[PDB]
Amino acid sequence: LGKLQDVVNQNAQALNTLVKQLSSNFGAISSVLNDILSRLDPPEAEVQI
Amino acid sequence: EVRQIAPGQTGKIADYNYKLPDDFTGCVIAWNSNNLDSKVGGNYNYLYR
Repeated sequence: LGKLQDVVNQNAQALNTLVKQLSSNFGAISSVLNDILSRLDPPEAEVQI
Repeated sequence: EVRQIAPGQTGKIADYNYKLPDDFTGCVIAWNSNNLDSKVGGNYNYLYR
């Protein structure tokens, strides 16, 4: 069943990396937008967001 | 107390005593007020902080 287990695998692991992206903070201070807006005052947080 | 008066730039004046929007704006200009040497002016003469 590789030829289909693979299909579901590609699907899943795709979704997986999709969510996992939100770990990536892209040189912010945080990976939760809530955290970083609560980190700064409005202005610089704007371009940061 | 005029250095901090700028779009998005903070300062209690800008916090509570004087408005400052951080979007489109014309600009902040200033020059000294040598014309003011009355140290008391027989009055209170200003409201700030």
